[PDB]
Amino acid sequence: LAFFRNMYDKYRDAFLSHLNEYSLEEEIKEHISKYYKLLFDYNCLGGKNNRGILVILIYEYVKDINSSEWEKAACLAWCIEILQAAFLVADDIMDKGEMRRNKYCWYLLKDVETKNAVNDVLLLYNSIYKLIEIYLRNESCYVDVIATFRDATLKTIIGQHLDTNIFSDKYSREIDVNNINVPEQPVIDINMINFGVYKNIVIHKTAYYSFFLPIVCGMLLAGIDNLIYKKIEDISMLMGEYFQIHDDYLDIFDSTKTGKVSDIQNNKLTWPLIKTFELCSEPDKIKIVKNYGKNNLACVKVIDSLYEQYKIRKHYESYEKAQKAKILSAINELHHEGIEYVLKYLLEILFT
Amino acid sequence: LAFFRNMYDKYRDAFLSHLNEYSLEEEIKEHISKYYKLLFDYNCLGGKNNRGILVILIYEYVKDINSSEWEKAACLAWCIEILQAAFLVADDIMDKGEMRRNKYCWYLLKDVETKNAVNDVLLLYNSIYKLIEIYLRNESCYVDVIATFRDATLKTIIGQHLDTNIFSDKYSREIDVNNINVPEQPVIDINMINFGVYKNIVIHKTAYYSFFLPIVCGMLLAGIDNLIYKKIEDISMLMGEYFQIHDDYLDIFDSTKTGKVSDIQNNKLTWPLIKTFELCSEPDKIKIVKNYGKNNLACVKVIDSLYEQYKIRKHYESYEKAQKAKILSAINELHHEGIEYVLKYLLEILFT
Ligand SMILES: CCCCCCCCCCOc1cc(O)cc(COc2cc(Cl)c(S(N)(=O)=O)cc2C(=O)O)c1
Ligand SMILES: CCCCCCCCCCOc1cc(O)cc(COc2cc(Cl)c(S(N)(=O)=O)cc2C(=O)O)c1
Repeated sequence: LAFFRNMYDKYRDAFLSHLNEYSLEEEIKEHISKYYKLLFDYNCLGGKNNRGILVILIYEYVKDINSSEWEKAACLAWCIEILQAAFLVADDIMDKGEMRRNKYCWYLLKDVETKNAVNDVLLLYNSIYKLIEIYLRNESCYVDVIATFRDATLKTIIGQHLDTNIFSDKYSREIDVNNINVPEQPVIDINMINFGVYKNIVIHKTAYYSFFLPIVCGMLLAGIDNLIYKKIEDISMLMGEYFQIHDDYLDIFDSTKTGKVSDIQNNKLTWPLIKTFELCSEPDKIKIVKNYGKNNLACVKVIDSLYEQYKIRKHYESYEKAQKAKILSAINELHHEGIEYVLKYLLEILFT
Repeated sequence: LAFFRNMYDKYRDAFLSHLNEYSLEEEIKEHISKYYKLLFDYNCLGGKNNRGILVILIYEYVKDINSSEWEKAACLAWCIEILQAAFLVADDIMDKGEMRRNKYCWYLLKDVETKNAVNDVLLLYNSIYKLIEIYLRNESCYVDVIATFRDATLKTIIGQHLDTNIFSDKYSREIDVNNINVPEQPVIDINMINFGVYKNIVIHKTAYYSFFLPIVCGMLLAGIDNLIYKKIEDISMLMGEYFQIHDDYLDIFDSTKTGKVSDIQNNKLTWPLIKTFELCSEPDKIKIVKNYGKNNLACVKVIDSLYEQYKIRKHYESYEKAQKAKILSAINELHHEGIEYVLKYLLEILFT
């Protein structure tokens, strides 16, 4: 079952040995494999592996499975860990990040820098489909597996776009393709602070690839199309909202435990923000507008101090409990003991 | 035939309405479509469309074509034009470009910056595979087409990696995962200034997606695996070299015609550099090492002086004629009239 962590070496080396079939001077090949080995190890290891665990479990509890068929599923499982590694490198470039899984972000290393990092997220991304071909080309589900990766990816790209631009000038007129020189001054848009817009962003940014895709993958590989998928997809949207709100909470509340340091500085629409904005006073809205989305520690400190004043922790647990219950309620209306066993177990182990 | 200029709006709108049926608010939906309309139009238009045209021609000259079949072939043609959109957004980030196709580089605009640009190369790259599916799900060549796009993209990712790092320290060691502070100053490595290495870089960075892929897509659609594909691969390699070397020679010899600003400044391994290193005395080798790769006006003027002095235009004319001959010679060993003509057309229209 969770031996999964051991087959990592063979899926990474399967792809490295494909690179090594290229017509290149033997000296270049040694430099190529040395660089890309560190690219895969540095950025795929060190996670909780929840999304990969999720595939292996759904595969087993939809359900007698020989060792040849566990190889195909462990490949899907690592393909989703690779997929998150490629999201991490991109996010850390995009969000001017500093620390990830308690190491320097990949793009900050002066031996790689941005130029290499941008090129590396596309290598990692494409390595997924190569692994999928190498291990599943002859399955009946091959075309649908790669269509689920492609479509889940598209959705989280759109979700990443919204997360980055929800507050920007071009969403409050016309993109000026002649301005390379007046850098927009980031500012909140009070008209966008609400949960309708939050769920739109976070469903797309989190729920499809962290939950819909690993489940649907585990089920396409087992043999299932059926009207159960749409019920799985609704639970997914609930677990994605529930996971992202927890992630927003962690951003402001310990880097040693989370492994990261940024949402106020980066002018993001977050749960702590929409919470504060509905309960605070009219003076307090003016301070939020004035200080949100700057790099001043003084401006961040103002926003953090407001989050304590209004005790947003207490509100979080209120949300967490009510939502945990809404997910369990949604799992039980699914009518499938095996998959219901995986989702409940996952719901317990999501943050550990 | 070359009417495929007219079909752009429908393949672009095809992808845009895939996004437009996402579960998002109505106001959010229209912001997305306004931004991604400009994304496609800014970066797929304004080029010469040599790769797109090559697909349409090869398809027609391997053969009797109905309207439905043209709608598929012109999809593959814009897919490769979108592919080259993604390759620019990315090449211009990594090389800090200023002008691409007589406009500002996409990442340089203040409404997009680097954070949106990185996210946009993944959207453009992935939109290709949505388009191929919409129009080719039910064709027998469908899987062969998606795999050709994938293995081509992988090779140019590797070539672009070598092009970026052949002169850096890690290619002369190991990567310091502790260094985020001491930046690497760009320098020349004389062990890498040879045509063996350059052919490795250029073939991967250019030959596969610029030639092999658009030709293979044409043939696959036409129904042909066969040993002719191996012959197309070596032609492709001779034409990739030919085309990059011409590009190199234009970098020193006007943004009116080329549409872009920089190889000396940017420490690039180019054919002028390699040739000049063969012909020159070793006191001039020392000048090169001292002046190449410096963001300094005196320094590129010294390297320019050296290209003029060792008569680089005269040697480019020689190379160009001998290489053109060897490509025509390979073309004739094809033993297929329709492709031979297209490759003769292409070899004449390459710079126009
Ligand atoms: C294949 C990439 C194609 C281009 C994609 C560009 C957009 C990528 C967007 C990824 O978006 C994210 C948004 C977020 O709010 C957070 C994250 C990161 O979430 C994490 C979640 C988990 Cl469970 C874990 S883990 N592996 O330590 O257990 C890690 C991350 C993480 O950032 O490391 C990514
Ligand atoms: C799907 C992208 C995944 C990440 C890829 C990162 C690396 C992208 C590398 C693209 O590599 C190139 C290498 C080169 O030496 C040159 C180029 C561009 O060359 C051009 C040649 C021509 Cl004829 C033309 S055009 N369409 O304007 O008539 C354009 C390009 C081009 O710059 O667009 C791209």
